[PDB]
Amino acid sequence: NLYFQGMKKEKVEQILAEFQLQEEDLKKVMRRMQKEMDRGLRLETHEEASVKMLPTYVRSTPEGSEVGDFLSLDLGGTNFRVMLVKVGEGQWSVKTKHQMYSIPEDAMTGTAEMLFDYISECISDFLDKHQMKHKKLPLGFTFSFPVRHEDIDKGILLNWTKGFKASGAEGNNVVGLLRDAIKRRGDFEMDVVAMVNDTVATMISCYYEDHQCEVGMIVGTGCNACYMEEMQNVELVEGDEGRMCVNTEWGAFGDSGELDEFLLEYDRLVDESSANPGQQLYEKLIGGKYMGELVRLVLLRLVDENLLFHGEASEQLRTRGAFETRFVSQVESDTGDRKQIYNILSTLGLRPSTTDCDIVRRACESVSTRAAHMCSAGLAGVINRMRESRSEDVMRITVGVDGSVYKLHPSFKERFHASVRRLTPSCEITFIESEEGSGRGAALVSAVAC
Ligand SMILES: Nc1ncnc2c1ncn2[C@@H]1O[C@H](COP(=O)(O)OP(=O)(O)NP(=O)(O)O)[C@@H](O)[C@H]1O
Ligand SMILES: Cn1ccnc1Sc1cc(C(=O)Nc2nccs2)c(N)cc1F
Ligand SMILES: OC[C@H]1O[C@H](O)[C@H](O)[C@@H](O)[C@@H]1O
Ligand SMILES: [K+]
Ligand SMILES: [Mg+2]
Repeated sequence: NLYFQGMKKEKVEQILAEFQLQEEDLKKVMRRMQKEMDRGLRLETHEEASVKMLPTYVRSTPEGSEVGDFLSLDLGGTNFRVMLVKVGEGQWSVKTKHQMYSIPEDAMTGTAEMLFDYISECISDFLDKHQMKHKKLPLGFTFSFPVRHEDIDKGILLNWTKGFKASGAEGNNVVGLLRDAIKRRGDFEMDVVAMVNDTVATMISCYYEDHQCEVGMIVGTGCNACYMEEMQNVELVEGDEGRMCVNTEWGAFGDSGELDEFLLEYDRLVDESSANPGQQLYEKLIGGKYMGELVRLVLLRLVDENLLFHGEASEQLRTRGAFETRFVSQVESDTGDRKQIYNILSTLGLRPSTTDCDIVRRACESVSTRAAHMCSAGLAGVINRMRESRSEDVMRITVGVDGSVYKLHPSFKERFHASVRRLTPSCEITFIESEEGSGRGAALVSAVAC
């Protein structure tokens, strides 16, 4: 009964229809986000604002930078990265040496001491591999978490995000935590000259092939953005001349109820089983840490309604984090014959039919399209805000982008761009993907700082 396959697919659609957002739902999200951005920039409203709009102390144009050898660090994912970059006049910057280290779970959710102990050890090993523990290299730290800066080289951790939990770190100076751990070893000795967010590093690295780049966006494990604000609008910092980079931390949009009309059963479940429940709600709609898991929960509801896999879920389907976000990419990469969907599901202990496979594709499409559209309301907000703070009628702007979801998902990018463009009339937006953008961005900022 091919009649009874399509009826299963008609009911799957009534459920999937819940992930739709109309163009006016997006304009509403966009307005409300723009409203939170305003509140985050104001001294009077900053403390209660869910979008924090944090000053980064990376000021518009700089004066002259030093040249030579820098060491970049990158902490934010489930891996920590070290790299040596050569900066030179032309401004230009090149990746010379690189090395990535997997983070022991016990350093993610143990103590700050443990975490930065592990970080320092990696730095010690790296410098050995390349006999470098003697030149006192200037160190740039890309640290992908909300920080309140007093300066380029001094700022405190506001709260962890993305499942990080190391105790004894929130409220403390992050650069100090790094410096202490280095000194605990006898390493040693780096001049830590700059700490930046990954959005910031990505914008800075894209700037040199395109001077129009004044926005940085990350859509990886988490989702965030930064942009060049007018110093007159940054009430938290002294001075009204020139421009400064602002770290939106827009992931926390919705933490005071701003997205409530849009949250689904699946989002509440994802929020409630997370390391930070009630927090980073906008990010949990978009980021790759949460995307596959959201798809998993849709498949469980489809299984419970007798619409999928004969109404039975494998032990693998019922385990946390088992539908990887990469599987969302790989399912939507399928070229029509269902073989990629088949092997993913088969490896998950399921016995899928042709129509099971197609339904799983529809679930992935529903979840990632929503992410793409929710994300576009954020960027459009930022860019509409920037058009309105400036004098020209048409704003010509470049956006620097990194993150595995934007980069590796076969169609996120195209859905995302088209939606941004419907929401940003009178803007001409160029999107560029960064090349080793964190490390190169950190060293470039460091060269000006020292
Ligand atoms: N092929 C893929 N397509 C989409 N997502 C993926 C893919 N591979 C891995 N991911 C997910 O993307 C996340 C890693 O993204 P990536 O951007 O490489 O790291 P990141 O930039 O450190 N993340 P963030 O903390 O947001 O900056 C993981 O949570 C994965 O589940
Ligand atoms: C993005 N954009 C657009 C024109 N101005 C900027 S910001 C920008 C800032 C810095 C920079 O390092 N600024 C610093 N301010 C204080 C210490 S370092 C840079 N090294 C390169 C840049 F492009
Ligand atoms: O890694 C991307 C983003 O992840 C989380 O949202 C962090 O809070 C933010 O600082 C970072 O930029
Ligand atoms: K100011
Ligand atoms: Mg990152």
